[PDB]
Amino acid sequence: EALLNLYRIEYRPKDTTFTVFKPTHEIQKEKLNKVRWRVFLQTGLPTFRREDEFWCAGKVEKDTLYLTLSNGEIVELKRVGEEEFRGFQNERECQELFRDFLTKTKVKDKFISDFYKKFRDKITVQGKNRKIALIPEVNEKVLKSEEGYFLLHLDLKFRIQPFETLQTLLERNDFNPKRIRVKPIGIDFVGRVQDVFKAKEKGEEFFRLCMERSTHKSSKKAWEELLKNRELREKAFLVVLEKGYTYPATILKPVLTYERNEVADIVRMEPGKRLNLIRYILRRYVKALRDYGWYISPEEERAKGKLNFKDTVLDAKGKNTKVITNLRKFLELCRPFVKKDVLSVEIISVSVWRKEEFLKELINFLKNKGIKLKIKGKSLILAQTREEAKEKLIPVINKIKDVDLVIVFLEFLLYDFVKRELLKKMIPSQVILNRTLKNENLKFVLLNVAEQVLAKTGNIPYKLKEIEGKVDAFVGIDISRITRDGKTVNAVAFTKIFNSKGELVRYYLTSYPAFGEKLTEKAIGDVFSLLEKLGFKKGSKIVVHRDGRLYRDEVAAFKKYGELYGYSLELLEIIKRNNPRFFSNEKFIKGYFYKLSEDSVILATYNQVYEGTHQPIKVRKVYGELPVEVLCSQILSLTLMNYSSFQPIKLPATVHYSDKITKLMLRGIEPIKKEGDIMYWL
Ligand SMILES: [Ca+2]
Repeated sequence: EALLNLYRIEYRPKDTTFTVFKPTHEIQKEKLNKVRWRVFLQTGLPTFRREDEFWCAGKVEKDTLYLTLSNGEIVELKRVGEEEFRGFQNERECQELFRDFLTKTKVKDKFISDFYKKFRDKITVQGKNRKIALIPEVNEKVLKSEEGYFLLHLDLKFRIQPFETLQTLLERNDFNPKRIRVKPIGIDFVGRVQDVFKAKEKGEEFFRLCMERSTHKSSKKAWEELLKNRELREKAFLVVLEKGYTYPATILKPVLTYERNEVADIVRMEPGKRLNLIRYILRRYVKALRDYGWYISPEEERAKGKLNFKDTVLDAKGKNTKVITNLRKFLELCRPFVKKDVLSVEIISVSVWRKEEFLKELINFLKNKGIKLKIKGKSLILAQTREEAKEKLIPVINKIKDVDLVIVFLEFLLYDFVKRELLKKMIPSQVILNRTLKNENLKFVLLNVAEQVLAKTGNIPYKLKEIEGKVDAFVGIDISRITRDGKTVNAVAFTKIFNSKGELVRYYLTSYPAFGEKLTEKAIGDVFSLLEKLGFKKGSKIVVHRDGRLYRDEVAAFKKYGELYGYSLELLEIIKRNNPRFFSNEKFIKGYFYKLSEDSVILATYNQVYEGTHQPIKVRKVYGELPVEVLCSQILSLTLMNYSSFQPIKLPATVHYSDKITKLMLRGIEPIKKEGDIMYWL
C-alpha cells in the first residue's frame, strides 16, 4: 500500500564509551556545523553535536586540547573528558553520527567505485565535440516518524557532469561563466559562479593560507598544487562561489540540467530500479555498520493512506462536477466568471490554414461563452530554423502594446523562450504547438486551450465549491534574493492572496532595495498591509504557504504582524526538492501520505502520469492551530486552481510558479511594484 525511501534506523553500540569536547569560548550557529566536521577530522572518530558539547564515538588516547581552525581563520579550542551514551535526543545527532560512519568505513566510496566498474559504459554519453558522465550521488538524511522512530531517508540521484574540468573549460573557449552551478570533486556541495579571476593575481602565502584553511582533502591537494606548481598557478583561475567559498577552477566540475536529452532520460529509471538499487545500497551499509552497532530495517515504510480533499468545482451558473481529469463535458457546457467581456489579442505564427481554422473555432467557442477576442495584430514569422529566435526577438520586444493575451503558433527551448519573455512583460501567453494540432484530437486541444485562456484573463472557467476548513485567505509567498559577497543586494517578493473558494483575490510583485532586516519585515508587512487594504477584519484565519523553507526571520515577522493586525496565522513551508519518493503501481497516488514528527507530511499532490516523474512534496506546519491533514487537503484542492485539467501540476496555486517568477524579476534592470488579479503565468 505504497512504499517509500524510509527505513527504521537504530543505534545500540557495543563500546558505549564517548569522549566529550566543549569549547572554552562561545556558541556560533553557522560555525557549529563546521567545527563538528573538524572535530571528526582531527579525531578520526564519528561525532555528533549535543547542544554545546561535541560527543565523539570512542577513545582517543592522550587527548587534551583540540585546536581546530575554521574557514574564517578563527582558531577554536575545546577540551573535557568522558560520558556514556544513552540514545539520541535529535534526528540531527543520529544523522551527524551515521554520516561519519559512512565516511570512516568508506562504504559510500566502495559503492561509487563498484557502480562505475559495471556501469561506466552506461553512465557515459557522447556527442560531437563533447563528452558527459551521469555521476551517482547518494544522499542520506535521518528523519523521525509520527510515532517516534528515526527513519533513514535514502536516495540515489544522478549528477550530470562533463569530463572536462572548469579549468580545462575556461582555457579553451570563453563562454558565459556566471550562474553556472559547479561542484568540487570530493565535496557534497553545489554553488553558482559569482567571480572568476587569475591565480597569478595572488602570491605564494595565499595558496598556503587557503590550504591551511581548507575543510576537505581534495581542496588541500588543489591548493597544494597551485602553490607548488607554477605552470598551473600562472594559467589557473580561482572561482568565488555564492555564499563566499573560494575554490580553484582545477577541482570544479560543472553541473548540467535540461540527441543528449534522449540518452539522458534513461536516468529517470523505473520505480523498481531505484527501489532495488536503494535496496542494494542498504545491504552494504549494514555489513559495514552492524559491528558498530547500527541497524537499518530491510523493509520500506508504507504510506498511511489517501487523504480525500474537496475537488468539486463549479461554474457561473453553478454546475457541479468532481474533478478527477475535469470533464471535457463540464468544460464544454460551463459558463465562466467574466472579468473582461471583450479582449485585445496579438497573434504570432512561426511557420515553414490549420492554425487559422483553429483560431476561428477557438474565438467561436469562447464567444458562445461570453468572452469575445478582438484581434489587434497578426505577426507572421517565417522560419528555416533557429534564425527565428532572432526574428521572434524583434516582435516580442514590441508586444507590450496593451494586449490582454498573446496567442503563439509554433512550428522545446522554443516554448520556453517565448513564455519567459511574455512573463517578463506580464502579458498572459498561450503557446500552441503545431505538433499538438497534428497529433491530438482537435476538440481536446480546443478544450485544453479554452480552459487555460479563460484562467489567464481572469474569466476563470470554474472555482471550488468548498475547501475543507473555514480559512479566510490563502497567501502564498516566495522571496528570492541576489547574493553578492555577504549582505543582500537585490530581492523580489511574489505574494498571491486567495479566497476560501480558491479564486485569486490579488497578487503582489515587488522588487526590494538593499537593507538588513528591513527587507524581510517590509516584504511581509507589505503583505499584511495589502490584506488590510483588501478588507480582512481582525480575527480572520490566514494560511500562508511558503515556496521555500521559512527562514527564522520570516517566521518572526509573520508572528509579530499577525499579533499587530490581530490575525489567526497558519504557516506552511512547501518543500518540493529532495523528498522521500512513493513507489507503487497504483498510478492514482494523488492524496497519498506518510506523516512525520513536527507536523510534517510527505504528500502526493498529483497522479503518476509519466514514468519515474513523481516528486512528492513535504508540507511542514511551522506555526498553526489547524491539523496538517486539514492543511494538506486544502493544498490538494488548490492544485485545481491551476486550471490544467489535461496536464498535471505538482504545486498548489498559492506557490505554483512563484519561484520561477521571482528569479526572473531579479534578472531585471528595473524594479517592480505591481499588483493584479490575473493569473498571467499559466
Ligand atoms: Ca526561493
